[PDB]
Amino acid sequence: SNFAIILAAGKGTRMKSDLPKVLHKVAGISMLEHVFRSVGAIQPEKTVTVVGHKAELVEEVLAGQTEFVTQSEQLGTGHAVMMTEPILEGLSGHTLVIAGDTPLITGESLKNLIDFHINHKNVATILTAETDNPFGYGRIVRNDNAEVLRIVEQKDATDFEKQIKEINTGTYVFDNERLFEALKNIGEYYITDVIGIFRETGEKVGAYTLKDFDESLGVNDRVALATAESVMRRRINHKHMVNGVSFVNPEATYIDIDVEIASEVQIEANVTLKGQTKIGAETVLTNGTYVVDSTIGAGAVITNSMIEESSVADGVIVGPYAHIRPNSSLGAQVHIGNFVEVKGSSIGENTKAGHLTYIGNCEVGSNVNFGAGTITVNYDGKNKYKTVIGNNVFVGSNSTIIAPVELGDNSLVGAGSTITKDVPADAIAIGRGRQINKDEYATRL
Amino acid sequence: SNFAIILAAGKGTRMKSDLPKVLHKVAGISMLEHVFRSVGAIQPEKTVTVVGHKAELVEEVLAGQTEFVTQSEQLGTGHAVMMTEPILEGLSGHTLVIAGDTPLITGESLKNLIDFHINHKNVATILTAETDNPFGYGRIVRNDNAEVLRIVEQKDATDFEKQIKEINTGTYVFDNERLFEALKNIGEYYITDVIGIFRETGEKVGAYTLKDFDESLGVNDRVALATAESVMRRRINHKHMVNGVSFVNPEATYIDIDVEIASEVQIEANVTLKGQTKIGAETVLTNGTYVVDSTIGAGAVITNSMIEESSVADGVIVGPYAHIRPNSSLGAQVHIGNFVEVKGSSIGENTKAGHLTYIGNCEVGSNVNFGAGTITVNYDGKNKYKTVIGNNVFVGSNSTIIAPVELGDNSLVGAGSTITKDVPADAIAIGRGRQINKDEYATRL
Amino acid sequence: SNFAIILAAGKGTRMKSDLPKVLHKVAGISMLEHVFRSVGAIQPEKTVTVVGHKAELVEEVLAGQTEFVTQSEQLGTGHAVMMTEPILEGLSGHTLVIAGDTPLITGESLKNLIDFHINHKNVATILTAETDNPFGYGRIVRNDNAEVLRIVEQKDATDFEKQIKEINTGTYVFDNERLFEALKNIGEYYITDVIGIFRETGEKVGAYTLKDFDESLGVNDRVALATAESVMRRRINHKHMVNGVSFVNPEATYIDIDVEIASEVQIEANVTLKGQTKIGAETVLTNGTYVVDSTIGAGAVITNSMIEESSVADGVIVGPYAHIRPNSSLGAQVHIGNFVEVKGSSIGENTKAGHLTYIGNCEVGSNVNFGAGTITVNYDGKNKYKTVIGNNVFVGSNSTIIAPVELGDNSLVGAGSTITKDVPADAIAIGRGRQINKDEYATRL
Repeated sequence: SNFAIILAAGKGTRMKSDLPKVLHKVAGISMLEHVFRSVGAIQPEKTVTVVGHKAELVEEVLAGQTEFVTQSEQLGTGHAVMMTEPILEGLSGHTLVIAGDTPLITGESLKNLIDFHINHKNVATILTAETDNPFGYGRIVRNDNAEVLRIVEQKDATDFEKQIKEINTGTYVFDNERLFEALKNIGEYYITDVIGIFRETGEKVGAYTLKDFDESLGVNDRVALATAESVMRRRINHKHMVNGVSFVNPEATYIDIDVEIASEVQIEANVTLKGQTKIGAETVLTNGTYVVDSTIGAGAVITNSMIEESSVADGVIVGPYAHIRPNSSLGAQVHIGNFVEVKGSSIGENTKAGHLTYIGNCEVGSNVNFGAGTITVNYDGKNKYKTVIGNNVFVGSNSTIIAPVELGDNSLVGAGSTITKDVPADAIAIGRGRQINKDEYATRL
Repeated sequence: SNFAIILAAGKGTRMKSDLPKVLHKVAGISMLEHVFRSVGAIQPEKTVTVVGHKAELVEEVLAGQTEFVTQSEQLGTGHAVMMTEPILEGLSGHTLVIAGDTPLITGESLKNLIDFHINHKNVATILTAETDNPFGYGRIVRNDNAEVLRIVEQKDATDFEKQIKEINTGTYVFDNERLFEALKNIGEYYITDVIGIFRETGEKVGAYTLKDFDESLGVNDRVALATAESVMRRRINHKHMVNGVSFVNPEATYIDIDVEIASEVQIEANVTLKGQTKIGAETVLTNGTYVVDSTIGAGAVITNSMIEESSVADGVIVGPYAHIRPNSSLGAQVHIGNFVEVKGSSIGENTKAGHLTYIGNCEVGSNVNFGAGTITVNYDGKNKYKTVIGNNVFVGSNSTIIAPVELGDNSLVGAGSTITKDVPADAIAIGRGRQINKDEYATRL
Repeated sequence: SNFAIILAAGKGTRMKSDLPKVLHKVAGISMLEHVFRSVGAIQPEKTVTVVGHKAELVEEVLAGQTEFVTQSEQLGTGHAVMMTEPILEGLSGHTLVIAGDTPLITGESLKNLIDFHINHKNVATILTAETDNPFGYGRIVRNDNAEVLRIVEQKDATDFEKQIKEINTGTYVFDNERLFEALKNIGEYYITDVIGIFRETGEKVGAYTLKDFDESLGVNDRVALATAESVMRRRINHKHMVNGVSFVNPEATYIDIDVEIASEVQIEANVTLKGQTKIGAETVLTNGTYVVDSTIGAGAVITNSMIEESSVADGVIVGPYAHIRPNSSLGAQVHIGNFVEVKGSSIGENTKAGHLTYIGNCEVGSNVNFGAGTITVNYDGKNKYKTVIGNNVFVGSNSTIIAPVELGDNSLVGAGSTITKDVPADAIAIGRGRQINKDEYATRL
């Protein structure tokens, strides 16, 4: 039986933020979420998460996927662990104590932490790591037989102890029953003082050493937040590359934790993919493309464009400098060119809009052609209207389509026309001015 | 006499691609091409390239610059080298065996490989390298006199041999005659088994050690492809910096292998230069500028813009957010502003188009001024027409020029005009509507 | 008493530039300026800067903040220091000799250099550093008692001396009086030969060792210029992160030396902030945003946009792909959308311009709405006019406003209208064409 307690009560003053430290994001989700995900690797029978500062905000994040307990005042990690008492004391198993500000720790590492605690029948196993610059961290003191004696911080550290490279990551696995009993024995309570109690009784204490020290990073400020962003960024992009995705520069490409990318997808440097984004097979993404919560089919080419909460079928060609705003759909083989904005509209297959065009709140059929400079109007300073555009409609360049209006199938709008009324199918609509040339007049200008 | 065999038959399954592994690109050209380029450094009397998977595709790449031989089924490097038999066996010299998936290997290194093979009168010289993590590679076993005894992989590797840091790069130089005779002696044939034959006869075998281990990289997946991209990117940008080109961030600037850049050229981070692109002296390129197969004169400023298959004279100012599409020319001192697209058109010197304008299929003279919002129409849903614009023509803002039409020299198009007929020189053309004010009417809106 | 001499006479041939080497920029200001800034940390009673090549250009940079002396021909560092004679010889103190091509050297390091020179009563203290690749640099020879004997370059370096890791950074602190007297004793004069004179007299010579070797970088070419850019970039971004600014990628974000950023400001990768730029609290900046000499209030969101010499109040939402040109102001909560350009205009609070719009030379009130495709005209091929737009004016989509004109409060411009005359308050202005439908006509197209 395995149990788990997630520490997430500290405020994080070095962050210079009012947001709970653990809620700061890394590659899409909060640090707390990354921690919770690694936890499930040991399939915890019960999971308790200690909260404190702005408990409301935090509870919204992991609501329903773990139990909670509130900590009034910051009375240390010991008091924090004591809040888990009403729910855990009286259960046989291994209770892992992990902080929520260590996003890089992986599930496999926690499995390894649990397997070690069992294999060595320890009463308390400490996840440690080695570094050639141990300044600040508590050091793991052992003996000639490699047995873990005690953790000593830089307040009780003698010169001989000040050289120990093996440090404490602040992540442990304790024997449930013994843990809460030893907490009653111990100006703040430290979870580390629990090891002192076990020592007096000569109870078995071990230490699992993390292979990658950097995986133990504890985020206390934004400098470390960026480092977490760095490790996580590399991790994610590595996986994608193994999955058959080419990266011009995986070190400078920004893909969120939950983004899905098919094989053969080619991604240039400086591409941003955020939220619930999916990329179909063979799709090409160029430098500057920014996608938020969108689905992109296969064989599509997104050249330096921004796509938010929209769907993009296969064969779609977009950009450069195009903007696909929320609630839009681009049918197969649709072409959206430079300086074109599509907002809250559905675009049928093969429709072309290659230049300086605004399509807002429109239902557009297939094989439609938007001439450069076409503007659709839906707002009047109060109300929002809709326009229906049929299949095979040719919309003249520099035209203005004023909603509500419907352009029937195979309709044609003359260039420079201002359309206020419906255009029946197969009809042509013109509404501009006639050209008048005046000789020798450009001489007076 | 020096000979050369280029191995390029493997499929590369870890790539998760149907494209031949060696054809994957790095900084503009295929890995195979980078390899071929290093080869010519030893001026090979004859060059044979072993192919296999999709031989057609590969042959198009190096057609006419090297001989070829096809390998039916993947029967190992030994069989691959045996395909070179009909063309090489019976020649006196040094035959270099290099794989096409090692893009970073330089010509100077191969020269050094050939010079070592000669200076030491070896029958087989192995290009090796040292690493502190030799897991996977075959290890070079020597003796107390430093003589190369044999290569041992991780299948015959004893614990004492499992610690050797000197590994085999998979690149060799063999004595031509002996090579093909020893191949007849040896479930797949390995080019490494050839060294076993030489050992039995006590024939001289040496090893040239690469100074930079990373130069030996063998691309088997996209992770390594990106690493090659990384090394090659740095290499190219280093050269440019030595040639007098400033880089804000050479680690995050993407310049293809054959791009030419003059001195004093200033390049901000995140600039992309692809294909046959040339940059004149003192030209400034800002973050986001993307250039494909284009020539740019001196003293030009390209601010966050995209230029494809076009020519840009000196003093040209472009951007930000401008798009110069295929088959365009921008005369000297031409100014193209934000959200302006130029497609298949010639633009005379000093012509200005600073805002939200589309110029497609036009021949434009010098000193022309395109008012913001000017649209040129050439397409009607079937045909593409052309428009001629003379010198000193002032094109009114928000005007629509409908091809085929000609605006004579010093002509003027009134703002908001829709032009369908030619405008004679020195004439003015207007074709809009008159303004009508209605008092107290905006009260009912 | 502390004195200072700044060496800035070399041309820098490996730069392949006509600009004085020291004037090349790093994170906004010249290398020379970074040097001068570190100098003031020791509060120099008198500061002399040695110049030579294009002395005019250099003097403009540090004019009034330091004294100058010109060097006719390049006769070495010794001659350069001798130019300081007329102003310094005859003063009691410590004269620091620093070159202007070492931008990374910090003020704290120079303070430490001065404090060491005093604490050890040296006649000449040498700022040295250790590296495992000392090729090229002069090596600090000491003895069994750690006393500094002499500096030996790679021309007099014996094999035993060729292994010394401690090198000379080219930065020193000499006893003023002795310095200029020893210069008269010594085909070019070297400041290093001064140590030889002190040795003959057995005068005390020490060496302060820089903790960070990379801080000693001397820029001789653009490769090193980029490295300086790299260190300086990291330094600046580190400070900001400590000040509470989040960075997705501090390694790929470009912020000039004097930029000011408030806490809680969120900055995505690839953001550029240049010159005298200020960022208010909580403001969000996305990938591609480029800001030059501008002020941005709090809570603003700048999505992939370019803002030059302008002011942006709080709550302003900009982008993507927007261009705020010189001399503009955006009142609170102003919204500027994609492909919109604002030039030399003031925009009142809550005014919206969300699409393909050009606003040049306009004074615009609050609560104004610019419909997509709105164009303002101010140029006629000679003169520049101005337009006044009141509060609550609704400007129709695809309209053309021709200056000089005034749109009174609560005015309305019909979509597609070409406005040439003032529109009184509460009035509506229309000037387009009527729609005419022709049945079965789109059949012949």
